[PDB]
Amino acid sequence: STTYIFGKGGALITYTWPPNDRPSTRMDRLAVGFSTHQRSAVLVRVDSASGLGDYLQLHIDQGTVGVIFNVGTDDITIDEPNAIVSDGKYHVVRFTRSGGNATLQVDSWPVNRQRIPYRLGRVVDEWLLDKGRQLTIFNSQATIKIGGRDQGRPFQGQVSGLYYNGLKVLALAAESDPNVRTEGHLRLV
Ligand SMILES: *[C@@H]1O[C@H](CO[C@@H]2O[C@H](CO)[C@@H](O)[C@H](O)[C@@H]2O)[C@@H](O[C@@H]2O[C@H](CO)[C@@H](O)[C@H](O)[C@H]2NC(C)=O)[C@H](O)[C@H]1NC(C)=O
Ligand SMILES: [Ca+2]
Ligand SMILES: [Ca+2]
Repeated sequence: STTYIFGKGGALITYTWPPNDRPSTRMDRLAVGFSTHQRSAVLVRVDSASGLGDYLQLHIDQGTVGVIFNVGTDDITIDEPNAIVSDGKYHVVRFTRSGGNATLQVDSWPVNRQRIPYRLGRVVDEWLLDKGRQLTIFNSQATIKIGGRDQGRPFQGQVSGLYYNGLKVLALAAESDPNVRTEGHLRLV
């Protein structure tokens, strides 16, 4: 696992697909480990090419993980309101999108009366029961931006082992892949 520390003042890791083979997908799969004391941050954002409305965004609002996405139609929110993640401890998020449906999993190891921190998984599913086929495709994904600096909501804390549709974006940043740029106050562990 590759780990980055996002320090004070923000940082940005950006993966840019080659402009002539940008993926379009029905299903997206995001995994990421992190720790932060922030109650409000953007962690990951995938943007479609300019001129398209499509995006995927992983964030923390009021101390809980949520994902908001748009594949052409409406903004779709899936939140995990029962897991506090802003305690400075390690959490793992797993997000799968399928059309306008999504699964959001948040793993934690809570110490609570003090106890042995066995794992507590919390999964949320979100389905759209709309007769006929809706807009299901995330079109021409252009950038994955990690650290929230371009949303004005900079992440501060650790990020570990990010995985998005096959890409281990942090392993590629650490090895200086030509499609990754790293900026700001960032350090590799
Ligand atoms: C989005 O998900 C819907 C609904 O999923 C179905 O319903 C329940 C919701 O709780 C869920 O438990 C099941 O997993 C189940 O699949 C999908 O809607 C289905 O679409 C297919 C093909 O169009 C139809 O044959 C079904 O009638 C229809 N189900 C219903 C209840 O309308 C939808 O396909 C899916 N979208 C994508 C892109 O995967
Ligand atoms: Ca679309
Ligand atoms: Ca449908």
